Amino acid sequence: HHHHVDLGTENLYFQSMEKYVRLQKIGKAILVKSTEDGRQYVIKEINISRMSSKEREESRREVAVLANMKHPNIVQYRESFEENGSLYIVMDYCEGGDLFKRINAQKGVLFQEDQILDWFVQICLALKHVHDRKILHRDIKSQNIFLTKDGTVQLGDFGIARVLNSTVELARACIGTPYYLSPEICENKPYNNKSDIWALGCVLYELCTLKHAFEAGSMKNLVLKIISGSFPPVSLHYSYDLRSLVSQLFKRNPRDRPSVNSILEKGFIAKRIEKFLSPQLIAEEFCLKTFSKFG
Amino acid sequence: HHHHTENLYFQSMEKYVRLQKIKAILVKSTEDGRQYVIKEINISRMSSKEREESRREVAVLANMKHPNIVQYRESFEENGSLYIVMDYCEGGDLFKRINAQKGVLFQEDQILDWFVQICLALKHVHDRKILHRDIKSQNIFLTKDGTVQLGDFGIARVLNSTVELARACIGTPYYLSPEICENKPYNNKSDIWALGCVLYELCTLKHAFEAGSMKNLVLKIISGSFPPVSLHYSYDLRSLVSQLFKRNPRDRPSVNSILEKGFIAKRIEKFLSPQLIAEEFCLKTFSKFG
Ligand SMILES: Cc1nc(N)sc1-c1ccnc(Nc2cccc([N+](=O)[O-])c2)n1
Ligand SMILES: Cc1nc(N)sc1-c1ccnc(Nc2cccc([N+](=O)[O-])c2)n1
Ligand SMILES: [Cl-]
Ligand SMILES: [Cl-]
Ligand SMILES: [Cl-]
Repeated sequence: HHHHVDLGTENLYFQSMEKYVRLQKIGKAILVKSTEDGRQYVIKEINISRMSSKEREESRREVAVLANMKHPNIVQYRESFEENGSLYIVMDYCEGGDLFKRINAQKGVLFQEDQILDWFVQICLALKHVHDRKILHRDIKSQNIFLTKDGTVQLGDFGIARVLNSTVELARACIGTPYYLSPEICENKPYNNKSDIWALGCVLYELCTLKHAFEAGSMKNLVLKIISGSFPPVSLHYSYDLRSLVSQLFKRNPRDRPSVNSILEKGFIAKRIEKFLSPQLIAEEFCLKTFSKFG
Repeated sequence: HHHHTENLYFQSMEKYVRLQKIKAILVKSTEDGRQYVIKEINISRMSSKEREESRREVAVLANMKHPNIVQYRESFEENGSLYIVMDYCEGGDLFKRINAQKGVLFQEDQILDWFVQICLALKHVHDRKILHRDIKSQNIFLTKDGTVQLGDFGIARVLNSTVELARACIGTPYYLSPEICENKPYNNKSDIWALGCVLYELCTLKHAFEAGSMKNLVLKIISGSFPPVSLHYSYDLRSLVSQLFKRNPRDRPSVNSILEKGFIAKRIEKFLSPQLIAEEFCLKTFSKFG
């Protein structure tokens, strides 16, 4: 080809023949049906063709991490494929929709504490699985937490990250949803596991109040409110344990926020874990495996 | 009955009124107002296998009788649950008794008189090849007259090591043996480790193995390193504590070997009649044959 996008530069990857029919956008995300057996899945599309060499090697690294992750409270990965300059990730469809919608469907009626806590413990178990492996999740949001047909909570897998840039996170938040921005990101400090904990706190607060903790009339004032750490208090009819946990997740200094392992060690949360994980999984993930930044 | 089983069991008409949770429940008989404890086990959501094993466990509980084991009164089944009725020990649990010292150490004679009673109870269970998954200070009680009783609920005919580890990561982890930490088989000597934890609590008013996380607790237990007992306790007692915390199960003494140590043996007569001594130590044989 006498050239001066060369042909044969499109990447092709596939692991199976299964074909999917597009039904609908749902957010990025597409609802599909398999032509094999009519089962529904969600596909996330990422453009690849306009990435550098480096960015493609990092996306490949991210997908391999997604592809190996398995936990009952994380959306289950099915396969991926590449064609036409995009990467596509296929995952299971959660028939109960996202928590964002579930919160709005209350139309102002507050959830019972036992429901808030049963959902919350599941989100914590998922996040433990991610954080134990030293993976950051950039997308702990009520729009990225889903319910299965039997009511099980699943954290969206898409959004995991091996490392995150603070300027880029801040920019993404101006453009998309800003409600989960941590103080440290607002001050251009490193994104860390406690920044995930802040976002977890935002989700918990949404579940307690049906509202975002940090809202304001402008992006710039939203940033100042987040740094000040001042939010409308949760209803006093919720237990002291729950109200106090909300306050701890919103500590201004990351190192004062509890780790997800520490949250799960609080008695009123710990006593629920047994409903959600098998003895084998409890033993393996709380006791027998070792996790470290050393390899 | 055109389509597209609940069992009922009782042994007496006696009715009980719920007073308070203490799934153990404090109840009063409507007959004479005497207090009892009832443990409720849900049965309707068990498999075939699990129900056959629960029934086997309750039959073992129901036939057990010893002055230092909480006395089984009766059981009944209704509404998809099994209920076990036992005596209420008015003095409460040893856990509370230990905390009530508010840092004041027990006299060695008091430690040993309690300890011998726990050992006699555990001998009775172990002689019959029964494991006890719940040798804990929260499951050892004092009667109104000060007699020590090991809680019966918690006996087991076999125990799964993964399940025991899981239960500990969720409930109390302070009694976990090194072998269970390494996911190796639960055995009689694992009960001996837990007996050692109770003895240590009685000697120091603290747990032998504490840590800032479940994961680090596991590492401390395997290392076998614990704060030494006060040197004002006898050499006999301090040396016994060390033997019960041997890392390898087979190096821990059997409960029969513990009862044979002179400073313990001389107390047995206060707690068992001659007939019971002869029967427990000399005459009734048990064997894994079958
Ligand atoms: C991973 C993911 N990203 C989205 N965007 S949606 C989505 C996803 C994944 C699994 N299941 C679902 N279920 C679902 C059902 C109904 C509605 C919505 N929703 O995002 O408004 C989501 N959605
Ligand atoms: C078998 C049993 N399981 C319980 N849980 S409590 C219990 C039991 C059995 C016999 N007697 C008692 N007495 C008692 C009295 C007072 C306080 C407590 N307590 O465990 O806080 C227990 N408790
Ligand atoms: Cl964490
Ligand atoms: Cl051994
Ligand atoms: Cl033994």
